[PDB]
Amino acid sequence: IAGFIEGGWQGMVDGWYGYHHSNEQGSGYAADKESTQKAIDGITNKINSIIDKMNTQFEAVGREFNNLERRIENLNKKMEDGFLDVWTYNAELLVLMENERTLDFHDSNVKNLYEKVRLQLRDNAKELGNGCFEFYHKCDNECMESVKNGTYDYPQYSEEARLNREEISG
Amino acid sequence: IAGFIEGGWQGMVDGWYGYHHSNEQGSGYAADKESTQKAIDGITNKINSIIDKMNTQFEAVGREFNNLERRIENLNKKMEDGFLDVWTYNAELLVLMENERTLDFHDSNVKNLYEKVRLQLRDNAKELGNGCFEFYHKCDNECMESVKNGTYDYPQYSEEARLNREEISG
Amino acid sequence: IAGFIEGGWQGMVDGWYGYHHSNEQGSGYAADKESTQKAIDGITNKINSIIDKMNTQFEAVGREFNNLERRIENLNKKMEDGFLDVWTYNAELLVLMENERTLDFHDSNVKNLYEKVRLQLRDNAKELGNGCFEFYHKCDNECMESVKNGTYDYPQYSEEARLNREEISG
Amino acid sequence: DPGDQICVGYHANNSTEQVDTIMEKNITVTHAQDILEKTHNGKLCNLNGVKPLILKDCSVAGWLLGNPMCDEFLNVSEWSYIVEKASPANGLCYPGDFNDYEELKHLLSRINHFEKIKIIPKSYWSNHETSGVSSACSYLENPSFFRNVVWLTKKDNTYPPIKVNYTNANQKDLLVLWGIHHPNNEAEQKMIYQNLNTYVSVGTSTLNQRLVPKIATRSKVKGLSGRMDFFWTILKPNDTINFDSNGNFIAPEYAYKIVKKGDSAIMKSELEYGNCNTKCQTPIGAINSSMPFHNIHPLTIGECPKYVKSNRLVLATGLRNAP
Amino acid sequence: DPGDQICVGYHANNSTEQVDTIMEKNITVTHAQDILEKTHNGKLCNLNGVKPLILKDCSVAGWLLGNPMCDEFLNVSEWSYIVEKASPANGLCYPGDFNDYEELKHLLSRINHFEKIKIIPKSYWSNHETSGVSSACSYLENPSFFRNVVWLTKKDNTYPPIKVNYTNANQKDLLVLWGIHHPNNEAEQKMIYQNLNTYVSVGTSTLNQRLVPKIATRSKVKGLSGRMDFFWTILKPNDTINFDSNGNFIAPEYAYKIVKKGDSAIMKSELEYGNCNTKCQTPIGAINSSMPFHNIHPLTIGECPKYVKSNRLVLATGLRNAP
Amino acid sequence: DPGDQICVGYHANNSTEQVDTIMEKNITVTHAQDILEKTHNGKLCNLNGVKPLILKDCSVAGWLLGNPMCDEFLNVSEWSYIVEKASPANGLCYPGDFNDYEELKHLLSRINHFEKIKIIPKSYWSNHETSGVSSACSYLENPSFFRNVVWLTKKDNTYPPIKVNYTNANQKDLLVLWGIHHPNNEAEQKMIYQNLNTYVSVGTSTLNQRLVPKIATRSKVKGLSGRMDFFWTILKPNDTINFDSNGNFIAPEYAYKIVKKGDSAIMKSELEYGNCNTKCQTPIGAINSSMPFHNIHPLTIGECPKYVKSNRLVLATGLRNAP
Ligand SMILES: CC(=O)N[C@@H]1[C@@H](O)[C@H](O[C@@H]2O[C@H](CO[C@]3(C(=O)O)C[C@H](O)[C@@H](NC(C)=O)[C@H]([C@H](O)[C@H](O)CO)O3)[C@H](O)[C@H](O)[C@H]2O)[C@@H](CO)O[C@H]1O
Ligand SMILES: CC(=O)N[C@@H]1[C@@H](O)[C@H](O[C@@H]2O[C@H](CO[C@]3(C(=O)O)C[C@H](O)[C@@H](NC(C)=O)[C@H]([C@H](O)[C@H](O)CO)O3)[C@H](O)[C@H](O)[C@H]2O)[C@@H](CO)O[C@H]1O
Ligand SMILES: CC(=O)N[C@@H]1[C@@H](O)[C@H](O[C@@H]2O[C@H](CO[C@]3(C(=O)O)C[C@H](O)[C@@H](NC(C)=O)[C@H]([C@H](O)[C@H](O)CO)O3)[C@H](O)[C@H](O)[C@H]2O)[C@@H](CO)O[C@H]1O
Ligand SMILES: *[C@@H]1O[C@H](CO)[C@@H](O)[C@H](O)[C@H]1NC(C)=O
Ligand SMILES: *[C@@H]1O[C@H](CO)[C@@H](O)[C@H](O)[C@H]1NC(C)=O
Ligand SMILES: *[C@@H]1O[C@H](CO)[C@@H](O)[C@H](O)[C@H]1NC(C)=O
Ligand SMILES: *[C@@H]1O[C@H](CO)[C@@H](O)[C@H](O)[C@H]1NC(C)=O
Ligand SMILES: *[C@@H]1O[C@H](CO)[C@@H](O)[C@H](O)[C@H]1NC(C)=O
Ligand SMILES: *[C@@H]1O[C@H](CO)[C@@H](O)[C@H](O)[C@H]1NC(C)=O
Repeated sequence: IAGFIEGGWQGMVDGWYGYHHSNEQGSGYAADKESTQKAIDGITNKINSIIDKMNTQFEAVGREFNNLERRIENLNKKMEDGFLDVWTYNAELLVLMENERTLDFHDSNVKNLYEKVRLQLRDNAKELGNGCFEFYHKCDNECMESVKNGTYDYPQYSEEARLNREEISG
Repeated sequence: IAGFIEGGWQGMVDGWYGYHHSNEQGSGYAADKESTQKAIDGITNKINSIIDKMNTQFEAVGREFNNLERRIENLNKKMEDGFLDVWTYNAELLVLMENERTLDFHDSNVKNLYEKVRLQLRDNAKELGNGCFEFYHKCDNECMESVKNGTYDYPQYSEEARLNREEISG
Repeated sequence: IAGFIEGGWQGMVDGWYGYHHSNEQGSGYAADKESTQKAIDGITNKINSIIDKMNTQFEAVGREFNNLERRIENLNKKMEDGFLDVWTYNAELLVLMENERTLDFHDSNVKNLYEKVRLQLRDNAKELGNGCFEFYHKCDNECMESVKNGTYDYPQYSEEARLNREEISG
Repeated sequence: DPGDQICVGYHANNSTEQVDTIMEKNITVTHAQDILEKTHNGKLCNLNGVKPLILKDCSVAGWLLGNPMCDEFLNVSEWSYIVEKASPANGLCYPGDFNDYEELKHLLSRINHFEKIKIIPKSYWSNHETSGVSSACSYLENPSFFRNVVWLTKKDNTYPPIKVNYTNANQKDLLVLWGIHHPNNEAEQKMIYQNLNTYVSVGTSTLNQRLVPKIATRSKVKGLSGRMDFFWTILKPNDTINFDSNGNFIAPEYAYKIVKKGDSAIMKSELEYGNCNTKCQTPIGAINSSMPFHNIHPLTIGECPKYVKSNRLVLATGLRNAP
Repeated sequence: DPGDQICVGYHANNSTEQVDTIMEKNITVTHAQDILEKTHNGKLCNLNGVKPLILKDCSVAGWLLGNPMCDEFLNVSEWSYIVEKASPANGLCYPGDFNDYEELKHLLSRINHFEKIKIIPKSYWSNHETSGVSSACSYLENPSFFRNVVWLTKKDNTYPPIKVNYTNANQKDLLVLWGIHHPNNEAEQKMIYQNLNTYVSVGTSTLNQRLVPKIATRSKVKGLSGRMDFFWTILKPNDTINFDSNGNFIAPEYAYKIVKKGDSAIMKSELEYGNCNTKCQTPIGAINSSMPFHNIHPLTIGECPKYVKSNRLVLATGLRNAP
Repeated sequence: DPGDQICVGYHANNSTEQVDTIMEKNITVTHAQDILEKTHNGKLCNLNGVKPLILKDCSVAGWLLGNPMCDEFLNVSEWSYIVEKASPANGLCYPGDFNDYEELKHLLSRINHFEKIKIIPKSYWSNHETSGVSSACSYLENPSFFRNVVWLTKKDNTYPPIKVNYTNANQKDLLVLWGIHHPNNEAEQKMIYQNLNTYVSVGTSTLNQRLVPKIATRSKVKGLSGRMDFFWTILKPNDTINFDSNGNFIAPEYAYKIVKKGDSAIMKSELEYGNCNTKCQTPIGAINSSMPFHNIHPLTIGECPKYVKSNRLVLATGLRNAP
C-alpha cells in the first residue's frame, strides 16, 4: 500500500484528507475530521464571498437614439460594452486565480497533515518515502487513533521503539 | 515551554519571528532580526503599493440635465455608478486577496525559520515535535546566539553530541 | 561545493532546477528534466492566458462635440479616461500579482525537489544542511542517475549504508 | 520484519469534471462548481404577477396615437414591461415625425399603469368637422384616422378660431398628445381649412409652444406628400393645458393618466407572448436560476444573475483527481 | 536527562483587531491597518485660502440675472466652488425659461472669478422707459424687476427701433444675458410696446439669433400668463455684440467679465456655510484625512482620498493572534 | 571520511533584468518578458493596402463644400482613415455655421469611399445668375466661391421662384448639401435677390425643412457681416430631394455617393503623410509590434495591442538571480 506521494485513494470517502492504518487487528482508511472540515468551511466561504463581491455589478439598460444622435448612441454602446467587458474579465480572472489558490490549498493541507504525524512520531517510527510511516513498536487500533486526533503519548512507546531500532543495527 | 506548533508567545516583543533559549545560564525570548525586518520592509512595501495603484482612480463629477435629457441623465448616472462599483470591487478584493497573501507569508516565514535551525543542527539535536529542539550537547549563551544568526559550527560540537546519543541506546 | 541554501549555480544550464553529483567517477551539474519542463509549460501558459484575458479590452474612439455640448464632451472624456484607467490598473496589478505567484513557484519547485530526494534516500544518506546529501554508501554514476529520475532502489544499498553509519558511532 | 503502518493520503473518484488555472488548463478534479447559467426558456413571460405589453406589430407611437391597425391596444391599463419589435410596421400611418419620441419611450420605461381618459369629446367641435381622414391611415379598405386624435377641418365654409382648455383636476400626471398638418400647397390648405396663414399654440405653466405649417414639396410616402408632426407633454395636477388654433390643429380627444410609476423597460424582441411566469426576463427568453451569473443577454429585467460574456465559469472545489 | 533547548515561535498580544480573507472572516490578528476614512466634519468649508459661493435660496439664474430676492449676490467676485440648494426658491421671478441653462452652469463650474461691469447704462435709453416692472419680480411688497436686465417699454407713445452695440475691449471673455417678453394678447402687447409685429436680433462673430414673441394663452404662474425667456453667450475680446429690436427686448445693463478660470464645481447641498478650512470637500461635509480611501460622498472637490462604497476596508499587518 | 554527494540547486546567470512584486521592487531575475510596446515610427502611414485622406489645412467642411483653398480634395474617392489637423484654417470661407457638423463627421467615420456626382448642372439655371462670389471665398486675389455649391442671384432684374428636384436612381445613399445666405439689410437683399420676403424649403420622404433668412446686424468676420449657414442629409435610393426657393438659396451642384461603408475614423494630427505601411495607426505614429500592450496613444485604428498608461510592464519568467 502507499500514501500521497504516488496518487490518491479511491478507498477513503468520509473526507478529503486522511490516513490508512495497517496493523495487527485490521486495515482501513479513515479521514482526518479536523483538517477536512476546515477545508469545507473554507472553500464554501470562498464561494459565497465570490458571489457577494459580484452581488454589486453593472446592469445594462436599453436606450433609444434617433438618426441625429449617432455620437451619443455610439458613446452609450461603448460604455455598456465597456462595463460588460470589464466584469467578464473580473469574473473569469477571479475564478482562475482562486482555482489556483484552491488546488494549492489542498496540496498544502496534505503535506501539513503528513508533517502533523511526522512530528508526533519522530524516532518511534521510520518514514517510508511514500507518505507512509512504519512503527518501530506495536500500534493497536488505539495507538493509531491516538496519532490521528493528535493525542500521541511519545515516551509511553519510546522504550519498545528504541530497542527494535538497534536490533536493526545489531 | 513550547514553540510555534501550539500557539504564539506573548513573551517575545522585539519582533514577529524568534526563538526562546532554555539552557544552563538562562532563559528568555529573542527575535530573529533578519527575518522580522524582512517582514517589515515587505508588508510596508505592500501597503504603499496598494495606495499607489489606487492613486489613479475614477473621479465622479456632477452634471445637470433638463427635463428632456432624461436619456443622457440616466446614461451619466449608470456610468458614474458603474465606475464607482468597479473601483469598490477592486479595492475590497485587493484587500481580501492580499490579506490572505499576508497571513500565509507569516505562516511560511515561521516554518522557514524552524527549517533554518533544523538544517543547522541535524543530529546534534533532537526535534521535540512542538517547534522546539533539545541539544545533545551543552549550548552556552554563545552557541545559542550562534544558531540564531546562522553561524553554527557543526563539527565543533559534533563529538560530544554523538556520544550522548548512544548513551540513550546504551 | 554547495546546494540551493546558499545561492544558485551558474554551472547548470540545461534547466532551472537540478543536481550536482560529486562521486568517484566524476563531478558535474545536471538539470532535472521533469520539474524544469513542468516549469516551462506552466510559465508559458501563464503568459498566453494573460494576453487572452486582455484580448478583450476597451477601445477608445474619438468623438467631436460643439461649443454647446460641453456636458457630454466632458462625460465622454471621463468615460474614456475611466476605462483607460481601469485597464491600466488591471494590467499593472495582474503582472505584479503573477510575478509574485511566479517567484514563489520557483522557490517551491526547488524545495519540492530537495524533498523528492530526501524522501528517496532517508538513512542511506546524511543531509549536510546546505541542500546537499552525503551518501553513506558508494553511488556510481548510475546510482546518482537513479536518484535523479526517481528510480532509487533503497534496500539494494541499505546494508552497506547501515554499516558505515555505526562505524561513525563505533 | 514488517511492522504496523500509517499513511497520509487524499481523495480520488471517477470524476471527469475539469477546471482551469492561469498556469494550467483542463485540470481533472474530484469536485467542481459551475457558476454560469447557460439556458433560458426562450419565451417572453409574465414578470411576477404582472403581464407584459406585447405591442406585436405596432410601435409606441402607433399605440399611443391610435394607428387604426393597432386597435387591440386601445384600452391597456397595467403592464410589467413593454415588448416592441425591432422594426414595427404600424407607427405613424400618416407620414410625419414624432417630436422627442425617444424621450417619451424613455419616460414610458418608468410607467407601468395608464388610464386613458377623455378630455375633449368630439361633441365639443360644434363648429368644425371632425371627420378628417386619409387613405394612409386607412382601416378596412376605407380611409380612416388615428383613434385618439381628431382631424379638425372646415365646417360649411369657415374655420373659426379655436380656443379650448383642459384642467387636470386629477391627482396624477397626464400625458397629452397633439399634432399639426403640413399641406402641400395653398390650394390644398384652403380646401381643408379655409384660412391661409395659420398657427397652433399650446400653453401650460411650463409649455409655451407655437407651431406653424410648412408648405413645401416633398416626396411621396404612402402616396402622400402631406405630413403630420406630433408633440407631447406632461400636464401636472391642477394645471391647465391651452390650445389655440386657426387651422391645421390635430386635437387630442384622449389623454393618458399616469397612475403608477415603477421600474420597467421597453424590450426589443421578435418573440411573441409565451404564457409563463418568471422573476428574470431577457429579450430572448426568461430565467429560472440560482446561479450567480448568466450569459444569455445583457438586457435583463427583474432579479437576475449577473451578465458576463463567458462561455464557461466553473470553480474548483475538490482536489486534483489522480486516475 | 533534560538538556538545553531552543524553540521557534511567533508574536501574540491582547489585540481584538480583526481582518478578512476570501476564505475566512473575522480573523483575530495582532496588527491591522484601516485604510478607509469614515468621518467628515459635516460642514461646508473654505477650500484652501478661498471661500465658497453659498447661493442659499437663490439659483444660478436668480443670482446672474438679479432676482430681487438675491441682492446679496450682486457683487460677488472670487470663489472656490458654488453651493446651490437642491430646489432653490428664487430663480426666475418672472415665469419663463432659461436657454441652455445647464450648459451655462457647466461653464460656471470652470470659472471662479467674475467681474460685473456696465455695458449699457440706463441713461442710454433716452427714448424708451426703463421702468418695466412686475408683481412676480416684486421686492418689498412693491413690484420690481431683475437688477441686471431692463424691461424697456414705450416712451410717450412710441417704441422707436433699437440698434445698440457693445465692444469687448477688455482682454477677458464676457458673459452677456438678454431676454424677451411673451405678452398674452395683441392688446397687452401694444399697451406696453406700441408696435405689433416684433423681433429681437442679436449678432456677434459667431452668434446670429433672431427672436420673435409668441402670443398664446398659457396657465397662470404667480398670477401671470406672460413669460420671459432668457439667453446668453460669450463675447470674445475685441468682438462686438449687436442688439436690434422694435419691442419685447429685455436689455442687459451688466455683463460679467471672466477674469480667472480654473477647476471648480457646483455642489448641491442643503447645508449652510461652516466657517472652516479644508483641502477636500464633499456636499455633506469636509475631510481632513491621510487615509487612501473614503466612503462619505462620491462628489468631492480638492485633493481627496478615493471614494469607495465600502463599510470597511482594513488590511492585515501582524499575525493571527492566538489567545 | 568524505563520501559521494548529490546537491539540489537552481539557475543563475549574468542577468541585470529586473521585475516587480506587490511586496518587493527591483528584483534581479534571470529571465523576464517585457509585454509593453513603447516605440512608434512617428509617421502617418497607409493602413493595409489603403491610403489615408490627409486634409492638411482644410477641414471636413471645407473639403466637402469646396473651399477654394481646398481644391486638392475635389476628387478623392477611396481612403482608409481621415487625418484632420486640430485647428484647420480653411473651413467655411464665407463666415457661417454648419448644421449638425459633428453628426456628419461622425457619419464620415463610417464611410471610406465617396463618388462625387453631378445632380444640378449650372446649365439648369437658365433664368438665374450663378456667379455669386465673395472676397472671403477668394482664390487667387480675385473673389470666388465654394466649388460645389452655387450662389444663385437675380438675372436681369428678377428672381423667379425655383422648383427643382433630383431623383436618387442609383443604388447607393447620397450625401447632399445646401445653404442659405443671411444678408445685412433689406437694401443688400434686393440688390442681390430682388425679392424681399424669402424662404428655402427642402423636402424628401423624411426631411421637411423650411429656412428663412435672418437680417440682423452682426460683427465683421473677414470683413463681412453677412453669413451663410449650410445643411445636409442622406438621400436614400429611389427617393427624391425637392428644393423650392424665392431667394437666398445656395444650391448643390454636386452630391456625394456613398459607395463603401466600413470602420474608419477621423484622426486629429499635426503630422503630414509618411509614405509607409502599417496595420496599427495612432495620431502620433504607427505600430509594428507583436507585444500585447502599448502606451503611445489611446486613439488607435487597426489591429493593435491594448492601450495602457503604464511606463513599464515586465513579467518575471526565470528565477531570482543570486550574484
Ligand atoms: C377631401 C377631398 O375631397 N379630397 C380630394 C383629394 O383627396 C384629391 O386628391 C388626391 O388625394 C389623395 C389623398 O386624398 C386624401 C387622403 O389622404 O387619402 C383624402 C382625404 O379625405 C383628405 N383629407 C382631408 C382632411 O383633407 C386628404 C388630405 O387632403 C391630404 O392628406 C392633404 O395632404 O387626402 C392623394 O393624395 C392623391 O394623390 C390626390 O390626387 C383631389 C383630386 O380631385 O380631390 C379632392 O377633393
Ligand atoms: C402697466 C399697467 O398699468 N398695467 C395694468 C395691468 O397690470 C392690469 O392687468 C393686471 O396685471 C397684473 C399684472 O400687472 C403687471 C405685473 O406683472 O405685475 C403690472 C406691471 O406694471 C406690468 N408691466 C409692464 C412693463 O407692462 C405687467 C405686464 O403688463 C404683464 O407682465 C404682461 O404679461 O403686469 C395681473 O396680470 C392681473 O391678472 C391683470 O389683470 C390692467 C387691469 O386694468 O391694467 C393695466 O393698466
Ligand atoms: C455685387 C456688387 O456690386 N456688390 C457691391 C458691394 O460688394 C459693395 O459693398 C462692399 O462689399 C464688400 C463685399 O463685397 C462682396 C463680397 O463679399 O466680397 C462682393 C460680392 O460680389 C457680393 N456678392 C453677391 C452675390 O452679392 C457680396 C455680397 O453682396 C455680400 O456678401 C452680402 O453679405 O459682397 C464688403 O462687404 C464691403 O465692406 C462693402 O462695403 C457696395 C459698395 O458700393 O457696392 C456693391 O455694388
Ligand atoms: C480542454 O477541454 C475542452 C473540452 O473537451 C477542449 O475543447 C479543449 O481543447 C481542451 N483544452 C485544450 C488546450 O485542448
Ligand atoms: C377655459 O376656457 C374658458 C373659456 O372658454 C375660460 O373661461 C376658463 O377660465 C378656462 N380655464 C382656465 C383654467 O383658465
Ligand atoms: C464579524 O464581526 C462583526 C463585528 O462584530 C460581526 O458583526 C459579524 O457578524 C462577524 N461575522 C460573522 C460571520 O458573524
Ligand atoms: C456701434 O454703433 C454705432 C452706431 O450707433 C456704429 O457707428 C459703430 O460702428 C458700432 N460699433 C461697431 C464696433 O460696429
Ligand atoms: C528600481 O530601478 C529603477 C531603474 O534603475 C530606478 O529608477 C528605481 O529608483 C529603482 N527603485 C527604487 C525603489 O529605487
Ligand atoms: C421633378 O420636377 C418635375 C417638374 O419640374 C416633375 O414633373 C417631376 O414629377 C419631379 N420629380 C419627381 C420624382 O417628383
